[PDB]
Amino acid sequence: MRKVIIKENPSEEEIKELLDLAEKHGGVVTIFARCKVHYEGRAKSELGEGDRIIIIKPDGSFLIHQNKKREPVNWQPPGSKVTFKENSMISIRRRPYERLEVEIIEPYSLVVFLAEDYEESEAEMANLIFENPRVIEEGFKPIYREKPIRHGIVDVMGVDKDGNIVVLELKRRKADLHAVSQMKRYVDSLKEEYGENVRGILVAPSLTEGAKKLLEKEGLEFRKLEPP
Amino acid sequence: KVIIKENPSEEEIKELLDLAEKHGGVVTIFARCKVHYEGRAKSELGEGDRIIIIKPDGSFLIHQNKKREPVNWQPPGSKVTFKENSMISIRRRPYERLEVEIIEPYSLVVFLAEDYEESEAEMANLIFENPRVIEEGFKPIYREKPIRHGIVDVMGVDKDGNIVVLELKRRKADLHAVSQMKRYVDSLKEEYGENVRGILVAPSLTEGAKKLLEKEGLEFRKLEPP
Repeated sequence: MRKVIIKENPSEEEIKELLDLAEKHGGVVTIFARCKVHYEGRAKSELGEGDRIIIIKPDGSFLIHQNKKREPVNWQPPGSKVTFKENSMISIRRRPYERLEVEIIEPYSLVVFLAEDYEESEAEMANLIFENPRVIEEGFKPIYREKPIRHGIVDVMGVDKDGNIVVLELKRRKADLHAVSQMKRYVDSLKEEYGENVRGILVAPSLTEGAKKLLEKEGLEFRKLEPP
Repeated sequence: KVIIKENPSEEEIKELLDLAEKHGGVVTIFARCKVHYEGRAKSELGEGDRIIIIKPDGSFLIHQNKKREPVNWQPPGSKVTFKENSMISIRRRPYERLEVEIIEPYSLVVFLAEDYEESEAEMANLIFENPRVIEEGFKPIYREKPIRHGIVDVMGVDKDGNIVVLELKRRKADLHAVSQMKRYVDSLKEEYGENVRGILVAPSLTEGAKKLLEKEGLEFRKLEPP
């Protein structure tokens, strides 16, 4: 048991074990199953047998996806209670009454995913650069912030001494390989637009060895700056 | 219908995505990752455990472990790409880029799922028009009637003033239909006493259905949708 537990086919014995396992440890259940769906809320509907993906989150979020759109086909908010008996039901009797049932026909697989909660400025660095472009370079003119480009968005964009377009990518932590690749994409996009004379300067307090490497390798520059 | 790799390398993921594109399956990745978005504005989410769903029509969804809505999503018709990150770009006239930079892929699942291809209201119409198809002196009163623990197709009152629950199915009535009706009947029995009848209205029913009905004190009535 690490972060993913799978049963490449479960029986009813298994599912109940796995749901409880998930409730116990606060994991996410994802079932792939041929099934049908029955809903009772404001009105009463069903969907016939078909292949669906069903996601049950620790806080009671319940989602039913079939294989086509962005939206789930049916869903239920945090705070809905989960129950099993050959069907998974999520009922919110939280003052409307609502019942969403997945009658499992054929459970292809169930996956428990013991996922950690996700716990939640560069605008101020930009302020510094506009205030005193000299932190970047002598005679650098910053022009745009969050500038839409053909293939992306550039933190600060300006023009240097020689009239070359200068792209700035601002990070506030150690700049990684990803940062450099991100900036590269912006530079290349603009190179396809204004010619070979576009500079990419990565502005951060420091950077990885890999970052420094790919920069040199790529003809791009670094500039040291602390979020004040 | 399900292919799993309980840990994939980059070699694997590319095989699996292509496998999925080829056969038109759904990819579901469980991964520690981070997310970078560029659309109207530019955002990121730090490292965390997320579920990523990639549908054959380009639907792209990123869920973390807490709300109903995905944390980031992309509509049908967005194009998918892999290089240590999965990207979905819609340059479909706004430009939008959603990137999952995979830190640690816990598992990837391909699910080769069939398209889903899509009345009892008319049966109800028949019943209100001529209650006699149910019974002599049956009065149908409500349609899609909200009840304490559910919704009743048709609800009425019989000759003797008993509450009558109708469950209408248009196909062979199964065990599930009977159980469904039972729930409604029981709910109402806890409300109005023991004198509530449950009549399953369908063109026919399983042996199991006929059984559980008899076993349960519930009735059947034969009726064909138009």
